Amino acid sequence: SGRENLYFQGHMAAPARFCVYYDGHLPATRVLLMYVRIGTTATITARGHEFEVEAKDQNCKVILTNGKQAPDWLAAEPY
Repeated sequence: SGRENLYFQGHMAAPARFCVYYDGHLPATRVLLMYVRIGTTATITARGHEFEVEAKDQNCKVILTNGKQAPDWLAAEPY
């Protein structure tokens, strides 16, 4: 916009505040695992595996603490 001196302010704090993890990607068959607070890490335990995940994004893009991406069967929906 050229020199339009808008005072920048990202006034939002995400519409999602939790993430709902499920076992399965299919919207009917996906089994509720647990809710995770966006802004924190959580250990999901499924299939005998522990997944330390970080709910970092409002899209509930699940990235694990070592930089791993989540299994395809591990679903997360923005809550």
